[PDB]
This record gives sequence, structure tokens and C-alpha cells, in this order.
Amino acid sequence: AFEIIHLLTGENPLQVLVNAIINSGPREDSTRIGRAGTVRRQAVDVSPLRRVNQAIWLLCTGAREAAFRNIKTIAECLADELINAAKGSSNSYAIKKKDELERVAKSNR
Amino acid sequence: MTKKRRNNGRAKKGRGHVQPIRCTNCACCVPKDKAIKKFVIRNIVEAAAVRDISEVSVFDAYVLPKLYVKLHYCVSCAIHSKVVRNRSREARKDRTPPPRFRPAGAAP
Amino acid sequence: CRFYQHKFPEVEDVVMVNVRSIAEMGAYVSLLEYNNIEGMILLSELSRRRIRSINKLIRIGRNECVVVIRVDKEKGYIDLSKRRVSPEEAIKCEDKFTKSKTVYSILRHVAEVLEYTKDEQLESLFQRTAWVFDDKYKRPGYGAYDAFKHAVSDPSILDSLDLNEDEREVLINNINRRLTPQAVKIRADIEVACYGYEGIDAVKEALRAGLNCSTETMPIKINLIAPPRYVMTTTTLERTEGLSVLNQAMAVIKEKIEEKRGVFNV
Amino acid sequence: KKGAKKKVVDPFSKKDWYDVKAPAMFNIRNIGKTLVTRTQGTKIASDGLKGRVFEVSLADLQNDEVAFRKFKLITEDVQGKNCLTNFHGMDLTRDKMCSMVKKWQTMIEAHVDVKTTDGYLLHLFCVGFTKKCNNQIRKTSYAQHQQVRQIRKKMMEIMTREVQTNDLKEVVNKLIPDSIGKDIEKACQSIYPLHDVFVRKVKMLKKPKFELGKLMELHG
Amino acid sequence: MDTSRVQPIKLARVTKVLGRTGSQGQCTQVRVEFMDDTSRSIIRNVKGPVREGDVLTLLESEREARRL
Amino acid sequence: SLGPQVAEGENVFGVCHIFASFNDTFVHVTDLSGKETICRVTGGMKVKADRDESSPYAAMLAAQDVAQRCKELGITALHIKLRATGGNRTKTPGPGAQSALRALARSGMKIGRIEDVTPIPSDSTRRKGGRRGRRL
RNA sequence: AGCAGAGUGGCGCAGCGGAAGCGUGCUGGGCCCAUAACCCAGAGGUCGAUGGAUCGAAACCAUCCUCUGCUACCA
RNA sequence: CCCCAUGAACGAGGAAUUCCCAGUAAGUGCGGGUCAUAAGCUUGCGUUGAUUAAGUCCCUGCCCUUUGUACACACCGCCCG
Repeated sequence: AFEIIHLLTGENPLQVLVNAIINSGPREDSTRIGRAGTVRRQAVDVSPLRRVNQAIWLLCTGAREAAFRNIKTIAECLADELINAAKGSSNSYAIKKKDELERVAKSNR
Repeated sequence: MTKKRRNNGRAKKGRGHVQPIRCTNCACCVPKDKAIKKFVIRNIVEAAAVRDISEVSVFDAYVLPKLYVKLHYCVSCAIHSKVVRNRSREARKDRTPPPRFRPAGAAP
Repeated sequence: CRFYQHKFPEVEDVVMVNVRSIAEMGAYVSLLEYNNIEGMILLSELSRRRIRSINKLIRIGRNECVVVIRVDKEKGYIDLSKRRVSPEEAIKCEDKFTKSKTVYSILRHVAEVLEYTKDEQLESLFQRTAWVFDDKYKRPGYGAYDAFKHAVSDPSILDSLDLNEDEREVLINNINRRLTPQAVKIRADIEVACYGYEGIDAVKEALRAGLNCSTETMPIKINLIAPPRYVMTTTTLERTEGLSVLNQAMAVIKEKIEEKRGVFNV
Repeated sequence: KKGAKKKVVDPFSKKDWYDVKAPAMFNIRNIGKTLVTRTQGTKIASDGLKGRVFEVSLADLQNDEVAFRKFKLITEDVQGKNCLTNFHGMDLTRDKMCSMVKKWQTMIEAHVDVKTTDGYLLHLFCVGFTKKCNNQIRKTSYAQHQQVRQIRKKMMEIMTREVQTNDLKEVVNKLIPDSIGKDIEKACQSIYPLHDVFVRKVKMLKKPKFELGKLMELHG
Repeated sequence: MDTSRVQPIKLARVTKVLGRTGSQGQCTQVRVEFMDDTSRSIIRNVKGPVREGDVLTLLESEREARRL
Repeated sequence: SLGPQVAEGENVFGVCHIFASFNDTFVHVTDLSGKETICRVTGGMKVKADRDESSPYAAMLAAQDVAQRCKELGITALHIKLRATGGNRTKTPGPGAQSALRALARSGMKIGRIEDVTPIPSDSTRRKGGRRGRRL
């Protein structure tokens, strides 16, 4: 992964990953709250420890998903997924799904 | 016929009729002597917003006004809102109000 | 490609979507009222009442009318809602959805022959032709279908701006095939109650004069439904030119028959 | 498809700013600012500017401390971008009026209709409260009904004497430090001590003609 | 007229944790210091596991928590 | 937008007329007199859901716009008048009373005074709901 | 004969310019200790003929036939 | 049990629902049991080895107190036209 990231763009390939984690962590999140036996939602904040855990989850789902019928190997898929996260461009599974949560959190707040 | 309370649950003594009051939550008719009365004194401003209002106010030391609300509950609304709780046979005879903070200073 | 004059929807506009997935938090859906751009519906703003079932409401493979609540112009997040929808809006949107489909099918014949190896082909045709047809008549409630419908019945509309080739035949054929046969609901209302025996020949003179100032060779549609009732479907235009043909003709038959004996219906 | 202009109406660039001046009896006379639309021949500036009310505090019109005794002032005349005011009646805040009312006191109230030396007519509303006394061990401060009706009678007697004589301006001068209310507090003290007297409202009911000469005296 | 003008990203830090709330204990009441004003403090509801002294990323401080 | 010709050391004082309670929040900024007025915004205009019209953030988002147009004109300070519904009703503020203040103050506008105003009868006509009142 | 409807893909009603539409039933599963209520899952297939536009036609539009509904006569 | 040939459904699964907090879950093999011949079962054992939580009474259920009862075959009870 790091090998492909370094050839492909040319950086200290850890700075890629650190941006990729920080850009994928949500700023606000929703949860459930029970009123009248019907679904209502409430916006709440998120821990830094939550952000890191979420951001690591999200991007790893991308490469797992892509290589499920592609000729491309998971290594290639994963290094592509850290680029599009490290520079936001919404071609990743992560930066999409990040913005979905925040778009909900605006609505019900 | 068993009598759960000596007072029948109201403050009627030496009187034939007492004017009804409307419950604040459910508008039900309740006798004024059976209604659960709560006086609520609150600042108009919430404690968090006091700083922002003092910084934006043209006056260096503005005394914030208070809301004075006399809430009138029926027995059902007062149990549902947990304003009054169920008590044991003996603890029903006690008429002491439950101790609050202490006093109206600072945190409460 | 785009089915609509603007590429991106606005704020508070009625649109149509087609469900492609069902989300936990609502419904992520593709548009077919614009590009195939993504728009997200949320669970809270679908109804104002409970919800027992869930697949007897929204499900995959359904056109659903909705209102665009917010849009991020730069990002391309089209926030969506189904909470404010009236059946009157559904009629208006179903028409615009259906009309865009037929108009884009007309603007597909153009692309069958021209260079269309890339998807953006139809986009090139759409912007240059569609906008000058519909923008001129969008404020009065017309779509680009009105402009094309006007061209088939009077050809100056599509000759006022760049005329394509081979398009014109298929354009004419598809306009004239689908939006006809083409029609008169003109029926005469005539009542007569003769005591005459010369009524049989009297009626013949009256029938042939349904339209004044026409040739003796004019073809018309005579209909006899009952003995006093004489229905003449007069010269078939659009029923906005044969109004005088319908109204004044009724006076002829009722007048001609009173002269030969007795009182009649007016 | 129109004239010049540009776009939307901006009804707030067709409006004209003004100033609002108080009587000379107030130390700070600069009340504030209002706006009306510019003159048209179908409705002129002054006709849409007169007959207003202007709530202003007492600790804001009289620098400075008191936080109530709000006064109403009406614009009776306009003079070249300065709107001159006239007394209309005073009122009181809610919270102060509420806080004084409490359990184990007996509230005492009365009003009178009264005329000035001039043509002004007023309708004053006062209030008294019983004192929680010097060194009670009792948890009540209730009074007899006979005692109350005396206190009400004597609260009218004082408030008619000082307002039937003494013209419009001198009335106002007595109410700003509250000399009126304080006079009642001591005069009723023997028959029950009492703490508090305020005049929660006054309502100017009728008033005489404009009288330009008498008008400009106030803004002299 | 179009969209909205919004405040910039704020940062505020924990001073103390108060207790857990929600209907499964999933929300946590917390007191936070504004990190630019040291006498300002707001109460919040925060989802994730927090300790004390860690910093959050608030999108607004208009919002304020109560209990439900 | 044309303001007055001085506001440099002084302020111009408007009245804010915040409305309180449920299913609705108004903010309606007016003159001192209240005879004429400026922009008027509701929480039903910011948020459409027919159920978040009384919410905190809907009241904050409202005042976050209204307070811009104030300073755009030249109104810089605000006296505040409250209104709960009253008239033999709930007579208690909604959620969006505390809310709008916190937002509009920190947007940059000054606060001059604050008070409670509510229409409270001295006993008046019978309240809707009947003898037994609402249940469920 | 004028007008109207239809000419099943389980039933009954036949929905619209995207190949079962609606309501119902039958059969099976789920929930429950169990039943009802409630929630899900089904099913060989130009939908009378002759044509046109169409990517396609019960359904987009015509030309014909038949059965019925209302009206009603040639015989 | 072995050898050659034949080459189907099935391309991630509705309504619902089970189990699990550290050498634990999951992946992976082995021994014992039954056994003349024979484990897709059960019982033990090693090997590789995560993510998520440090909570709560919302659902399901249980313990203690107070309260109400026309129930005691105990609400799956009882009972009305």
C-alpha cells in the first residue's frame, strides 16, 4: 500500500494516511431518541476517539468492496482510497459516507 | 368503606363549595383546595445565556427580571410529571415539604 | 442524460425520483427528473403519521414525487423530502416527467446518426436546441413539446432556428402520429316535430347547407340517431373554427321546416 | 420590462429618519429615532407619524438607575425632523408588581378619577401592601376588613388633594421621586405600618386642545 | 436569500464529565470550556467514549443540552 | 441601505418582539414606537417539517438571519419584549425563547434590556377542552 | 343500432404512454406457550383479430369482430 | 473406500431471529465417544487470532420496598351486554 502510494504521488506515505484519517472523521453525528413510539432523531457530538475508530472503519470498507469482483487487487484499491480521502474529491466510500451523516445532523438538530 | 386519608385529599374545612380551577396541562376542572399548587420563580434568561446578554447589554450591571408562574395541577398530571410521588401509609401523614437545595444562592 | 432545462434542481421545487435503494436513515435515490445525480431523502420527513409497514410505502422501482428542500451547489448533495407533496403537484410533475421523456426520445433520433460514442453527445444536442424552444415559453407554462407541436401544424418554428436533416421526417411523423387522430367532438343538436309530408325533401335542402359559403362538394358526416334528432358533425378542424359552423347551422334546419307547415322546436 | 431602478423594492431606502425629543424636565431629552415613508399626495409624512406611543423607561429618560416606572409619550406635533412629545400616562413593569405580591399579606387597592387645574383628566391606580412587622413570631400579617377600608379612604384623600391642585407638570415632578406614594406610607402608619406604595398605572383619559403656547412651555 | 452564511469551525475542550444519559446510556452529558473564553462554559451531549481534557469539534455553540 | 447620519458613539435601539410557544416561533424587529417595522422571520420558514417549528436551532437560525439585516440598516441595539401566548392558556415560554437570544447576541448585536410581557387576564372566558379536558 | 367497457398472468374489479395495476383470496413463512390481530413471501404466460409510429403495446394511436352495460330499431 | 466420466442449484440472500467481552469471537486441524465395516453428530485439545463496550433499564426478564385489587385453578386471571 505504502509502496504504491509513494510511487503514485511521492510523499512521506504516512502523511497521506494521517490526512486520510482526519478528513474521514465526522464532525457531528445523530442518534435515536424514543418519543411517542415513533422514530425521532437527535444530533449530538462525537469523541476524537470515535472519529479515529470511524475513519479507520470507513475507508477499509471501500477497498474490501471494490476488489469483490474487480481484476484489481485489494492493495491497489486501498492505496487509491487513501488518495481520494487525503484530498477530498468524493470518489471514495469514506468522504461520501462522512457527508451523509453530517447532512442528516443538519436536518434534525 | 375504608378511608385512605382523614382530609379526603383536600383542604376543605368548615366550607360547603369551593371554586374550581383549570389544570395548566390538561385543562381539567379541579377544586382549588385539591389542586397541587407550585410557584415557579425563574429568571427570564437561562443561566448559560446570562454571559452573552451581559456582554451585549448597553448597561454594565443590568438586573435581569424574573418570571412568576403559579402552576395548578390535577392529581393525574402531578403524578405523571413526577411533581408528587406515591408515599407509604405512615409517610402520607407527614406534611413537611421535601428539602430543596438549601437556599437561592448560586448553583442549584 | 439530463431531462431538464436546468442541470441541478433549485429550492422548494417539485421533482421526481426513482428509488434504487432503501436506507436506514431514509432513502438514497436517483433522479430521473434531472441527471442521474444522487439525492437523499430522510425518514422523519416522509409523513406526519405513524408507519407500520414500510414496503407498502416507499420501495425500489417506484417513481415518487418529492420536494427539493436544500441543495449543496458545489458538492452536489441534493437534500430531498416527501413531507410536502399534494396530488395537484403529482399531476403537474407526472406530466413534465412524461413530456420530457417523449421530447428526449425525439432528441434521440438526432443522436442515432451523429457522433455519439461518448455520453456527452446528447448533452450537446440538448443545450443548444432545447433551451431556445422552452425558455421562450416556460413563463407561460409550456414545455419544448409545445414548440414542436406548433411546428408540425405551422412550419416556421423549427425553420426560425437551425434546422436539422433526416430529423424533419421522423419529427413530423412522430408529432403527427402521436398527437392526433385529431378530432372533432362537434355534434349538432336539432329537434323537429313536423306535420308536413314535404318534410323529406325539405330536410335534404337543410342538410346540405350545414356550412354556408362552402362548395356543393364539401364532405360532411351526417348521422341519424332518432327520428326528431338530426346530428351533423360539421367540417372537422379543431373545434375552435367550426364554432360558427355548429351554432348558425342549427338555425337553418329549424327555420326551413317551419315554412312548409306548423310550429316546431326552436 | 419596466422603468429604470434595478431590482427589489428596498422599502428601507425610501424611508426618512427622524429624531424624537422629550420635555425639558428630563435631563436626557434624546429619546431615540423613528422613520416614516417620504411624502406622497395620497398620504403625507406627518399624518403617518402622529398619534404614536413611545414607551420609555424612567431610569433611561432620567440618567440613571431606576428600572421601571415606564412612561408613555405621544407625538402631538412634528417640527422639522424633530418629533415633540407629550405625557400620556405612566405604567409599571410586571416583575416588580409580581414580586411584591406574596403569601401572608393583604393587598390594598383603590383608584380615583380626577381632574387637573387645566383640562387634563386622569385616572390613577395605586396599591398598598401590609408590613411583615417589626418582630413577629406570628407567620401571618393579615388585617381586619374595617382597617383596610380606612386605608383605602385615606389613600384616595391624599391622591386627590395633590393632583386636583397643581398643574400637569407639577404632578409629574411629584411622581418621579414618588413623593406621592411616600406621603401615603407615613400617613397610614398609625392604623397599620405598611411597606410599599406605588402607582402602578395612570391613564390619561381626556385632554384639552393642542394649545401651541402651552405646548412649547414643556420644550422650553 | 440563497442558502446561508455560517459560523466557522469551533474547538472546545472538556473540563469535567457529568454523567450518562439517553435511553440506553448512549449519550453522555459533559461540561466543556470554550477554549477561547475561560469563563464561558456550555453543557453538551456527546456520543463517543470521552475521558476528560480532550478537545471536541463543535459546529455551533447555539445548540445547548438539557436532558431530552 | 441608508442608516441615520450618526451612530458612531451612540446606538440605535429597536424592539425585538420574540414570540414563544409551541408549533411556531416569530422574531419581528420593529421601531421604538412599534408603528413601523422591518423583516419578520419564522421557524417554519427556516425548517419545513411541521414539527420543528418550535425547536431551538430553528429559532436560532431565524435570529441568525434577522440580526444581519438589523446591522445592515443601522439598528445595532435591541430592547426585548417577550410574548407567551396567554389568554387563559399555557402562559409559559416555549423552547425557542432562550435559544434565539444566545444566537443573536453572539452574532454581534448588542442587548440593552429584557423584560417579560405576556397577556394575563384578571379572570376571563372559559378555556377550550371541556370539563374532563384532553386525555391521550 | 347511438354511446360506454372489456376480450387475465390465481380470483373479482379491469390501471396507466415501462411487460399483471388495484382490492381480495388461496398456499407457505414470521411473531406468540398457543390462537386471533399484525408483518413478510408467491404464480409456465403478444391480455379477440388486421395495421402504423415506436426501444416496445391490454396498456401510444388507428382499422375490424364479438360479448355485455345504458339508450333503443332495423329485423 | 478408490478410479474415469457426467457438471445442477447457487453470483450474498425477505418478513424475522440466534450467540458472543480476551488467548475471547471467527478461521483451522487433531484425539476420545458409538464402532465387525463407517461421522456432516457430540465431547475435549492445540494452532492463527480481530472490531466493539468499560454502559443502561428502552425492549425482554429477574430481585427488594411502597401502593391498589371483585384475583387465590392466582390476569393464560377475572368479568359485562
